[PDB]
Amino acid sequence: QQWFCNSSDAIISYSYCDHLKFPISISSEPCIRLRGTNGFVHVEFIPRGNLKYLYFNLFISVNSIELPKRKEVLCHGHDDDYSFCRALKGETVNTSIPFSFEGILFPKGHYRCVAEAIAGDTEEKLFCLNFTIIH
Amino acid sequence: PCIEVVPNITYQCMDQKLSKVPDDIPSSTKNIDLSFNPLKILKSYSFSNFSELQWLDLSRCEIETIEDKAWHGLHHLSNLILTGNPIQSFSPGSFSGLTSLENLVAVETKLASLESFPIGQLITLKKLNVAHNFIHSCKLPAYFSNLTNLVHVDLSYNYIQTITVNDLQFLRENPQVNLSLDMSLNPIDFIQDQAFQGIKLHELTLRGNFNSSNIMKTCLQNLAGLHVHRLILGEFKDERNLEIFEPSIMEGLCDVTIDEFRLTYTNDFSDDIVKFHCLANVSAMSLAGVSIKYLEDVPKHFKWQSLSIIRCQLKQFPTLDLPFLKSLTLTMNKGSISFKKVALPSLSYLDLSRNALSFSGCCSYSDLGTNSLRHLDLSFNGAIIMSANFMGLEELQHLDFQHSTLKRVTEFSAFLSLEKLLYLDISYTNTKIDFDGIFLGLTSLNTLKMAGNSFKDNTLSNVFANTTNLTFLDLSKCQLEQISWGVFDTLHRLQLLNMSHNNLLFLDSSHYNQLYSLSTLDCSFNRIETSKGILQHFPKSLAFFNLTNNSVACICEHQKFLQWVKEQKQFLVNVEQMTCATPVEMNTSLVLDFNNSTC
Ligand SMILES: *[C@@H]1O[C@H](CO)[C@@H](O[C@@H]2O[C@H](CO)[C@@H](O[C@@H]3O[C@H](CO)[C@@H](O)[C@H](O)[C@@H]3O)[C@H](O)[C@H]2NC(C)=O)[C@H](O)[C@H]1NC(C)=O
Ligand SMILES: *[C@@H]1O[C@H](CO)[C@@H](O[C@@H]2O[C@H](CO)[C@@H](O[C@@H]3O[C@H](CO)[C@@H](O)[C@H](O)[C@@H]3O)[C@H](O)[C@H]2NC(C)=O)[C@H](O)[C@H]1NC(C)=O
Ligand SMILES: *[C@@H]1O[C@H](CO)[C@@H](O[C@@H]2O[C@H](CO)[C@@H](O)[C@H](O)[C@H]2NC(C)=O)[C@H](O)[C@H]1NC(C)=O
Ligand SMILES: *[C@@H]1O[C@H](CO)[C@@H](O)[C@H](O)[C@H]1NC(C)=O
Ligand SMILES: *[C@@H]1O[C@H](CO)[C@@H](O)[C@H](O)[C@H]1NC(C)=O
Ligand SMILES: *[C@@H]1O[C@H](CO)[C@@H](O)[C@H](O)[C@H]1NC(C)=O
Ligand SMILES: *[C@H]1O[C@H](CO)[C@@H](O)[C@H](O)[C@H]1NC(C)=O
Ligand SMILES: *[C@H]1O[C@H](CO)[C@@H](O)[C@H](O)[C@H]1NC(C)=O
Ligand SMILES: *[C@H]1O[C@H](CO)[C@@H](O)[C@H](O)[C@H]1NC(C)=O
Ligand SMILES: *[C@H]1O[C@H](CO)[C@@H](O)[C@H](O)[C@H]1NC(C)=O
Ligand SMILES: *[C@H]1O[C@H](CO)[C@@H](O)[C@H](O)[C@H]1NC(C)=O
Ligand SMILES: *[C@H]1O[C@H](CO)[C@@H](O)[C@H](O)[C@H]1NC(C)=O
Repeated sequence: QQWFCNSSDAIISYSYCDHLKFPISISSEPCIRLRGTNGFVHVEFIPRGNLKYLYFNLFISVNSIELPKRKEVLCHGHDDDYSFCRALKGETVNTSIPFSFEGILFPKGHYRCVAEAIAGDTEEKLFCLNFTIIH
Repeated sequence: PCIEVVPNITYQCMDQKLSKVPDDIPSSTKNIDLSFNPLKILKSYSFSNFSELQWLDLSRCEIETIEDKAWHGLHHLSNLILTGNPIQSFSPGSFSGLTSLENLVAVETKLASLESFPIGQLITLKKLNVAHNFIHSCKLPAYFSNLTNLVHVDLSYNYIQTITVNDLQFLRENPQVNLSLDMSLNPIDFIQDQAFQGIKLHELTLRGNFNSSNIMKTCLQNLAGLHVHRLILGEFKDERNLEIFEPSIMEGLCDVTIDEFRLTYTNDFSDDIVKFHCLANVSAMSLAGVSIKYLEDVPKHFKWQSLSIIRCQLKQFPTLDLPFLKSLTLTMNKGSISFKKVALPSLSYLDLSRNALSFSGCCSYSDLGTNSLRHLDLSFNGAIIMSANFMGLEELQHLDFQHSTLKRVTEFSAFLSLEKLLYLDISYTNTKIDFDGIFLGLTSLNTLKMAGNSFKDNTLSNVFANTTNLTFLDLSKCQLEQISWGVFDTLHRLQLLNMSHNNLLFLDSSHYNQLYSLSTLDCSFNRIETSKGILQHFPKSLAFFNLTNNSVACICEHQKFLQWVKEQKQFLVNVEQMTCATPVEMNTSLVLDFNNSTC
């Protein structure tokens, strides 16, 4: 199975990884454009662990060429910006976050990005997401 | 059954399709996780046997009915987590048996009111989390007087529209009661006049409460007559936002007596709202995650004793001079500012870490305008160029340059005037020691962390000759290959020495003589064939010697040393797992060398 949308310049699909198949109906509105978009990624799930201390492992792969591991902090534990950080294991999370992609001048045909949400506190996998961005 | 995370102590039965609690889990277990299981009804005398259980996770277990006497056996329980069970109605005696509880979490249990909530006999309780429910009443229940230890109450993501003089009429008759309270995400629109008149709170959290600055301004005004040690304010980046945040709203906060005022992410921010006159006589000013970009409109009458700037958006270093400012923190900064001269008479704590920050011309009175400086943190920054020698800042006793690119320190004698520094960390500042007097002047130094740098010709020079008062010294990961002669010879007071992860091939026992005070010598992970040089010479104060993961030559040439391994068995760490390095050895456990072949 998979889930996708078509931009006027890119098609983004995603499905759960090959081992961590924990739920999340993630989305976006409007569908992201490779070259600049202002919008809202919409989240709706039920976390297996406390979200305070959330961060992401972003393993990108452009044109079938793996990039360096990139860690992305979402919640620090002290007065986070997003409302969801305060969310507890088992809690229902239904929120929509605003973002601002600047835009790649000359973006190439094939993109890949796998995400692992990690509970910073207990180093435990929270969910895994596998994305594909085609031009 | 489950997952044994700590034998006879902690178990993980999260998401196992279990329908009842397992039956063959020890009675010694202290922590059990049963979240995400169809438990449905928490039967009576379920956890009867678990007399040492202190923490029980039942997060999202589809629990609809807490049966009578459910908590029977759990008189030692202290953490009870019930997030996301549809147990809408709690009949009295819900929490009977939990005679030791400090923490009840009934988040998203569909909890309607606190008056029905049967917790009044929970005398041990400290924290109560009731966020994400259907609580309409900001009433603080009368049974709270009994709850003599309960000091935190969160009611976030509930529906509370009105704080009324009666809601808080309990904090009134009880001024002696220290209570923190959070009602973020409540759609508050009306606070009754003179409501907070006469009440003290330690901390109060109001985030994402206000639809309009007008609803806000008006409401904020009636907080009048309240003492708050810490009031946090602002909103979320994903919730009911403000259209315009005008400095005017804070009017009325000019009644509420405040010690610490914390601002967080606002949708619309003016670099001036922080200058506002109702913030004049505050002792502690905190900004976290603020759309602030510049800060210099700070009047000299503002009675600030501390300032905290975290995860903010400054494009140039602030430029201030508040007379009574004791502590200053500026950390985790969006962009990459650069140091900028500032005069703070009362400054005794400077915290400047984790900003892509560059500083050139460090450091002296002029740089900061005080002598009283004891703490100084400059770690996790960029290019710190060493110019002057801390001249005028003698009272400084904590210097931290971790992972920040220090420049020109091998050049001069940088720390030359720091006769009181106790703690210096220059770890992973990517440094090469040429100069011999680098640490010259640090005669009060005790702790010297300096790992992952390097040395000229990978030889350990004589930079430690004057660092007499050293007790902790860390040369781990320093690509070392050799140690020069009288290197460690003055450290008649050192307790701990780390030379792990280097390239030492042997150890000259003579080096560590004169270390009359040494307890731990870590020489793990090295290319250490053996030691040589009177094995009796090692300090008789050394108790933990670490030679793990090495490469010990079990040759006859080292007969003496191989015996030393025995005489001093108990003092080496994991001696029993040490394996030889040389000829046919693998299955050949070091402590097994004999005494024959050629010798
Ligand atoms: C009334 O009760 C409050 C809440 O228990 C007391 O304030 C608390 O004071 C301690 C410090 O003495 C805080 O400890 C904290 O530990 C964390 C470690 O995670 C550390 O990072 C913090 O810097 C801090 O040291 C505790 O969190 C704090 N509670 C709150 C919510 O502010 C207070 O002592 C009592 N009031 C009075 C006036 O005595
Ligand atoms: C001497 O200095 C070294 C180097 O800094 C210290 O080595 C450290 O050893 C500990 C365990 O002995 C390491 O902790 C480890 O954490 C990782 C986290 O994933 C984990 O995989 C391991 O199971 C382990 O718990 C620590 O990281 C390691 N230092 C580094 C950065 O390599 C040693 O402790 C020092 N001895 C002292 C202080 O006397
Ligand atoms: C070599 O052995 C020592 C002690 O057996 C280990 O250091 C201990 O570990 C922690 C982690 O840094 C310290 O807090 C303790 O102070 C140390 N214990 C004592 C009594 O000194 C060290 O980790 C070992 N070497 C390695 C890298 O494994
Ligand atoms: C892709 O674009 C077409 C344009 O007609 C639109 O109708 C369609 O909904 C899009 N696909 C998706 C995301 O369903
Ligand atoms: C676990 O605890 C029980 C209870 O005392 C004990 O009898 C048993 O031997 C322990 N199991 C082991 C061997 O770890
Ligand atoms: C060397 O150490 C002594 C210790 O008393 C100190 O007084 C002196 O400043 C240091 N260096 C010299 C010789 O100036
Ligand atoms: C996504 O990445 C995974 C690694 O988790 C890989 O096995 C798979 O081929 C990729 N699938 C997609 C979305 O093309
Ligand atoms: C968010 O998710 C909930 C289910 O948890 C749903 O009922 C609600 O309508 C959603 N919000 C929106 C986008 O309307
Ligand atoms: C408690 O567990 C023990 C096994 O360790 C067993 O003897 C007893 O029947 C159990 N009691 C109940 C009713 O839960
Ligand atoms: C609190 O405890 C005292 C003594 O047991 C008692 O007087 C009071 O009524 C209790 N409050 C309730 C009913 O929770
Ligand atoms: C505040 O805005 C919300 C929409 O987010 C709306 O439902 C509510 O009625 C507004 N309050 C008023 C009366 O301005
Ligand atoms: C600080 O502001 C208060 C208003 O609460 C005022 O009474 C007082 O005069 C001011 N103190 C100073 C800076 O002299």
